[PDB]
Amino acid sequence: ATLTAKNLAKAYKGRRVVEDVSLTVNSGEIVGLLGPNGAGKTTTFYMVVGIVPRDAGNIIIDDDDISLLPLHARARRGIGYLPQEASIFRRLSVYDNLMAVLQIRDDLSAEQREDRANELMEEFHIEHLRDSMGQSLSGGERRRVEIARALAANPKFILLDEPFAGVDPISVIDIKRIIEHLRDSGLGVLITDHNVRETLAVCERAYIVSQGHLIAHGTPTEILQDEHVKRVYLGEDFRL
Ligand SMILES: CO[C@@H]1[C@@H](OC(N)=O)[C@@H](O)[C@H](Oc2ccc3c(O)c(NC(=O)[C@]45C[C@H]6C[C@H](C[C@H](C6)C4)C5)c(=O)oc3c2C)OC1(C)C
Ligand SMILES: Nc1ncnc2c1ncn2[C@@H]1O[C@H](COP(=O)(O)OP(=O)(O)O)[C@@H](O)[C@H]1O
Ligand SMILES: [Mg+2]
Repeated sequence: ATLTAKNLAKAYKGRRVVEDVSLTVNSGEIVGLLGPNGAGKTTTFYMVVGIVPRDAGNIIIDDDDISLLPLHARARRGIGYLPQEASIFRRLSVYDNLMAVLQIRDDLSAEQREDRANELMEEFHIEHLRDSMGQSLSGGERRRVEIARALAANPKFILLDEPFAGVDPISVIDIKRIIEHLRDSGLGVLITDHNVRETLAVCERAYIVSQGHLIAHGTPTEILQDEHVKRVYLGEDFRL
Protein backbone atom coordinates (compact mmCIF):
# COMPACT_ATOMS: atom_id res chain seq x y z
CA ALA A 1 0.00 0.00 0.00
CA THR A 2 0.95 3.68 0.00
CA LEU A 3 0.26 6.46 2.52
CA THR A 4 0.74 10.01 1.25
CA ALA A 5 0.24 13.40 2.87
CA LYS A 6 0.21 16.24 0.33
CA ASN A 7 0.96 19.82 1.39
CA LEU A 8 -0.58 19.65 4.85
CA ALA A 9 -1.27 22.93 6.63
CA LYS A 10 -2.39 23.60 10.20
CA ALA A 11 -2.88 26.81 12.19
CA TYR A 12 -3.64 27.43 15.87
CA LYS A 13 -5.23 30.76 16.89
CA GLY A 14 -3.96 32.53 13.78
CA ARG A 15 -0.40 31.17 13.94
CA ARG A 16 0.37 28.73 11.12
CA VAL A 17 2.45 26.05 12.84
CA VAL A 18 2.60 23.90 9.66
CA GLU A 19 2.73 25.61 6.26
CA ASP A 20 3.61 22.95 3.67
CA VAL A 21 4.64 19.46 4.81
CA SER A 22 4.48 16.43 2.52
CA LEU A 23 5.56 12.82 2.99
CA THR A 24 5.08 9.36 1.51
CA VAL A 25 5.59 5.92 3.07
CA ASN A 26 5.24 2.61 1.23
CA SER A 27 4.88 -0.96 2.43
CA GLY A 28 8.28 -2.39 3.25
CA GLU A 29 9.84 1.02 3.93
CA ILE A 30 11.01 3.06 6.90
CA VAL A 31 10.34 6.72 6.11
CA GLY A 32 11.40 9.44 8.55
CA LEU A 33 9.93 12.83 9.43
CA LEU A 34 12.94 14.53 11.01
CA GLY A 35 13.29 18.06 12.32
CA PRO A 36 13.89 20.20 15.40
CA ASN A 37 11.41 20.52 18.24
CA GLY A 38 8.40 22.69 17.46
CA ALA A 39 8.95 22.24 13.72
CA GLY A 40 5.55 20.65 13.09
CA LYS A 41 6.26 16.92 13.33
CA THR A 42 3.62 15.97 15.91
CA THR A 43 1.08 18.30 14.31
CA THR A 44 1.69 16.52 11.00
CA PHE A 45 1.08 13.16 12.67
CA TYR A 46 -2.20 14.37 14.17
CA MET A 47 -3.33 15.37 10.67
CA VAL A 48 -2.31 12.05 9.11
CA VAL A 49 -3.78 9.96 11.92
CA GLY A 50 -6.83 12.23 12.11
CA ILE A 51 -6.66 13.54 15.69
CA VAL A 52 -6.91 17.20 14.65
CA PRO A 53 -8.54 18.38 11.39
CA ARG A 54 -6.58 19.74 8.45
CA ASP A 55 -6.75 23.35 7.29
CA ALA A 56 -5.26 22.58 3.87
CA GLY A 57 -3.77 19.61 2.06
CA ASN A 58 -4.79 16.00 1.57
CA ILE A 59 -4.24 12.64 3.28
CA ILE A 60 -4.38 9.81 0.74
CA ILE A 61 -3.95 6.04 1.08
CA ASP A 62 -3.77 4.17 -2.26
CA ASP A 63 -6.69 5.53 -4.37
CA ASP A 64 -8.68 6.83 -1.37
CA ASP A 65 -8.62 10.41 -0.07
CA ILE A 66 -9.21 10.07 3.68
CA SER A 67 -8.85 13.77 4.47
CA LEU A 68 -12.38 14.23 5.89
CA LEU A 69 -12.60 10.90 7.73
CA PRO A 70 -12.39 10.73 11.55
CA LEU A 71 -9.74 8.87 13.54
CA HIS A 72 -11.61 5.57 13.90
CA ALA A 73 -12.28 5.42 10.15
CA ARG A 74 -8.62 5.85 9.19
CA ALA A 75 -7.70 3.30 11.87
CA ARG A 76 -9.87 0.70 10.11
CA ARG A 77 -8.16 1.60 6.81
CA GLY A 78 -4.66 0.56 7.94
CA ILE A 79 -3.23 3.54 9.87
CA GLY A 80 -1.70 2.76 13.25
CA TYR A 81 -0.33 5.39 15.60
CA LEU A 82 1.93 5.56 18.65
CA PRO A 83 2.44 8.85 20.54
CA GLN A 84 5.70 10.26 21.88
CA GLU A 85 4.51 10.24 25.49
CA ALA A 86 3.46 7.20 27.51
CA SER A 87 0.27 5.81 25.95
CA ILE A 88 0.10 2.52 27.88
CA PHE A 89 -2.74 1.69 30.27
CA ARG A 90 -0.77 1.78 33.51
CA ARG A 91 -3.47 0.09 35.63
CA LEU A 92 -3.85 -2.90 33.26
CA SER A 93 -1.50 -5.81 32.66
CA VAL A 94 0.37 -6.42 29.42
CA TYR A 95 -2.12 -9.16 28.54
CA ASP A 96 -5.07 -6.87 29.29
CA ASN A 97 -3.44 -4.13 27.19
CA LEU A 98 -3.16 -6.40 24.14
CA MET A 99 -6.61 -7.96 24.55
CA ALA A 100 -7.89 -4.37 24.79
CA VAL A 101 -7.32 -3.49 21.13
CA LEU A 102 -7.98 -7.10 20.07
CA GLN A 103 -11.62 -6.52 21.09
CA ILE A 104 -12.01 -4.47 17.88
CA ARG A 105 -10.71 -7.35 15.72
CA ASP A 106 -14.02 -8.59 14.33
CA ASP A 107 -12.03 -10.73 11.87
CA LEU A 108 -11.06 -12.96 14.83
CA SER A 109 -13.08 -14.90 17.39
CA ALA A 110 -12.51 -15.04 21.15
CA GLU A 111 -10.06 -17.92 20.59
CA GLN A 112 -7.96 -16.32 17.83
CA ARG A 113 -7.72 -13.04 19.77
CA GLU A 114 -5.99 -14.69 22.73
CA ASP A 115 -3.92 -16.69 20.24
CA ARG A 116 -2.53 -13.54 18.62
CA ALA A 117 -2.04 -12.09 22.11
CA ASN A 118 0.42 -14.89 22.87
CA GLU A 119 1.97 -14.48 19.41
CA LEU A 120 2.58 -10.77 20.07
CA MET A 121 4.14 -11.37 23.49
CA GLU A 122 6.68 -13.87 22.13
CA GLU A 123 7.53 -11.61 19.19
CA PHE A 124 8.27 -8.50 21.29
CA HIS A 125 9.89 -10.43 24.20
CA ILE A 126 7.30 -9.55 26.84
CA GLU A 127 6.14 -13.05 27.79
CA HIS A 128 7.70 -12.65 31.25
CA LEU A 129 5.47 -9.59 31.84
CA ARG A 130 2.12 -11.17 31.00
CA ASP A 131 0.55 -10.30 34.37
CA SER A 132 2.73 -7.26 35.12
CA MET A 133 0.94 -3.94 35.51
CA GLY A 134 1.83 -1.26 32.98
CA GLN A 135 2.98 1.01 35.80
CA SER A 136 5.80 -1.37 36.80
CA LEU A 137 7.28 -1.55 33.29
CA SER A 138 10.47 0.32 32.46
CA GLY A 139 10.75 2.74 29.56
CA GLY A 140 11.92 0.10 27.10
CA GLU A 141 9.41 -2.52 28.19
CA ARG A 142 6.56 0.00 28.06
CA ARG A 143 7.32 0.88 24.43
CA ARG A 144 7.50 -2.73 23.21
CA VAL A 145 4.07 -3.34 24.75
CA GLU A 146 2.85 -0.05 23.26
CA ILE A 147 4.11 -1.07 19.81
CA ALA A 148 2.69 -4.59 20.09
CA ARG A 149 -0.62 -3.04 21.13
CA ALA A 150 -0.66 -1.07 17.87
CA LEU A 151 0.24 -4.20 15.89
CA ALA A 152 -2.74 -6.02 17.42
CA ALA A 153 -5.03 -3.80 15.32
CA ASN A 154 -3.39 -5.37 12.22
CA PRO A 155 -2.51 -2.05 10.53
CA LYS A 156 -1.02 -1.34 7.13
CA PHE A 157 1.05 1.64 8.34
CA ILE A 158 2.47 2.17 11.84
CA LEU A 159 3.35 5.74 12.81
CA LEU A 160 5.86 6.22 15.64
CA ASP A 161 6.23 9.71 17.11
CA GLU A 162 9.81 9.72 18.44
CA PRO A 163 9.79 6.09 19.65
CA PHE A 164 13.35 6.35 20.98
CA ALA A 165 12.28 8.98 23.53
CA GLY A 166 12.73 8.11 27.19
CA VAL A 167 14.33 4.69 26.72
CA ASP A 168 17.75 3.33 27.68
CA PRO A 169 20.47 2.93 25.02
CA ILE A 170 19.82 -0.84 25.03
CA SER A 171 16.11 -0.34 24.25
CA VAL A 172 16.72 1.96 21.26
CA ILE A 173 18.71 -0.75 19.48
CA ASP A 174 15.93 -3.14 20.54
CA ILE A 175 13.18 -0.98 19.03
CA LYS A 176 15.33 -0.34 15.95
CA ARG A 177 15.44 -4.08 15.29
CA ILE A 178 11.70 -4.22 15.98
CA ILE A 179 11.21 -1.54 13.31
CA GLU A 180 13.31 -3.43 10.76
CA HIS A 181 11.19 -6.50 11.55
CA LEU A 182 7.90 -4.70 10.90
CA ARG A 183 9.27 -3.42 7.59
CA ASP A 184 10.21 -6.94 6.44
CA SER A 185 6.69 -8.04 7.43
CA GLY A 186 5.27 -5.65 4.81
CA LEU A 187 4.27 -2.70 7.00
CA GLY A 188 5.02 0.92 6.21
CA VAL A 189 6.85 2.45 9.17
CA LEU A 190 6.92 6.22 9.71
CA ILE A 191 9.04 7.61 12.54
CA THR A 192 9.83 11.14 13.71
CA ASP A 193 12.93 12.39 15.51
CA HIS A 194 14.90 15.52 16.30
CA ASN A 195 18.26 13.72 16.16
CA VAL A 196 18.91 13.68 12.43
CA ARG A 197 22.33 11.99 12.46
CA GLU A 198 21.29 8.88 14.42
CA THR A 199 17.86 8.34 12.84
CA LEU A 200 18.59 9.15 9.18
CA ALA A 201 20.64 5.96 8.76
CA VAL A 202 17.64 3.62 9.20
CA CYS A 203 15.42 5.64 6.83
CA GLU A 204 15.03 4.52 3.23
CA ARG A 205 13.74 8.06 2.66
CA ALA A 206 13.23 11.01 4.99
CA TYR A 207 11.48 14.39 5.04
CA ILE A 208 13.26 17.23 6.85
CA VAL A 209 10.88 19.79 8.38
CA SER A 210 11.82 23.20 9.77
CA GLN A 211 9.26 25.66 11.17
CA GLY A 212 6.33 23.96 9.45
CA HIS A 213 8.11 23.91 6.08
CA LEU A 214 9.77 21.04 4.23
CA ILE A 215 13.40 21.99 3.60
CA ALA A 216 14.69 18.66 2.21
CA HIS A 217 13.49 15.19 1.26
CA GLY A 218 14.55 12.04 -0.55
CA THR A 219 16.91 9.26 0.39
CA PRO A 220 19.56 10.20 2.98
CA THR A 221 22.21 10.41 0.25
CA GLU A 222 20.10 12.95 -1.65
CA ILE A 223 19.24 14.80 1.57
CA LEU A 224 22.90 15.00 2.61
CA GLN A 225 23.64 16.91 -0.58
CA ASP A 226 21.75 19.95 0.68
CA GLU A 227 24.61 21.97 2.12
CA HIS A 228 22.47 23.28 4.98
CA VAL A 229 21.75 19.69 6.05
CA LYS A 230 25.38 18.58 5.74
CA ARG A 231 26.48 21.33 8.14
CA VAL A 232 24.05 20.19 10.84
CA TYR A 233 25.11 16.60 10.13
CA LEU A 234 28.88 17.16 10.16
CA GLY A 235 28.61 19.72 12.97
CA GLU A 236 29.51 22.89 11.08
CA ASP A 237 26.15 24.56 11.79
CA PHE A 238 24.07 24.51 14.97
CA ARG A 239 20.43 25.14 14.00
CA LEU A 240 18.69 23.22 11.20
C1 LIG B 1 -13.49 -0.84 25.95
O1 LIG B 1 -12.87 -0.19 27.03
C2 LIG B 1 -11.45 -0.37 27.06
C3 LIG B 1 -11.10 -1.29 28.19
O2 LIG B 1 -11.76 -2.59 28.07
C4 LIG B 1 -11.20 -3.55 27.21
N1 LIG B 1 -10.24 -4.51 27.72
O3 LIG B 1 -11.52 -3.58 26.07
C5 LIG B 1 -9.63 -1.40 28.28
O4 LIG B 1 -9.11 -1.59 26.97
C6 LIG B 1 -9.10 -0.05 28.74
O5 LIG B 1 -9.74 0.25 29.91
C7 LIG B 1 -8.99 1.16 30.69
C8 LIG B 1 -8.23 2.16 30.07
C9 LIG B 1 -7.50 3.06 30.84
C10 LIG B 1 -7.54 2.94 32.27
C11 LIG B 1 -6.78 3.87 33.03
O6 LIG B 1 -6.23 4.96 32.36
C12 LIG B 1 -6.78 3.75 34.43
N2 LIG B 1 -5.71 4.43 35.19
C13 LIG B 1 -5.40 5.84 34.93
O7 LIG B 1 -6.01 6.43 34.11
C14 LIG B 1 -4.28 6.58 35.70
C15 LIG B 1 -3.99 5.92 36.96
C16 LIG B 1 -2.96 6.63 37.58
C17 LIG B 1 -1.70 6.68 36.69
C18 LIG B 1 -1.90 7.56 35.41
C19 LIG B 1 -2.43 8.95 35.68
C20 LIG B 1 -3.65 8.94 36.56
C21 LIG B 1 -3.52 8.08 37.86
C22 LIG B 1 -4.77 8.02 35.99
C23 LIG B 1 -2.98 6.57 34.84
C24 LIG B 1 -7.47 2.68 35.02
O8 LIG B 1 -7.36 2.46 36.18
O9 LIG B 1 -8.29 1.88 34.26
C25 LIG B 1 -8.27 1.98 32.87
C26 LIG B 1 -9.03 1.05 32.08
C27 LIG B 1 -9.86 -0.04 32.74
O10 LIG B 1 -9.39 0.98 27.69
C28 LIG B 1 -10.79 1.02 27.21
C29 LIG B 1 -11.63 1.87 28.14
C30 LIG B 1 -10.78 1.69 25.85
N1 LIG C 1 -2.69 22.52 20.37
C1 LIG C 1 -1.83 23.56 20.13
N2 LIG C 1 -2.24 24.84 20.42
C2 LIG C 1 -1.33 25.83 20.16
N3 LIG C 1 -0.08 25.77 19.65
C3 LIG C 1 0.28 24.46 19.38
C4 LIG C 1 -0.55 23.33 19.60
N4 LIG C 1 0.09 22.14 19.23
C5 LIG C 1 1.30 22.55 18.79
N5 LIG C 1 1.46 23.95 18.87
C6 LIG C 1 2.62 24.76 18.48
O1 LIG C 1 3.08 24.27 17.22
C7 LIG C 1 4.45 23.88 17.37
C8 LIG C 1 4.51 22.43 17.79
O2 LIG C 1 4.48 21.66 16.69
P1 LIG C 1 4.96 20.03 17.35
O3 LIG C 1 4.89 19.52 15.94
O4 LIG C 1 3.84 19.82 18.33
O5 LIG C 1 6.43 20.31 17.78
P2 LIG C 1 7.44 18.86 17.31
O6 LIG C 1 7.64 19.21 15.85
O7 LIG C 1 8.55 18.81 18.33
O8 LIG C 1 6.33 17.86 17.52
C9 LIG C 1 4.95 24.72 18.53
O9 LIG C 1 5.07 26.03 18.12
C10 LIG C 1 3.79 24.56 19.50
O10 LIG C 1 3.73 25.56 20.47
MG1 LIG D 1 6.60 16.02 19.03
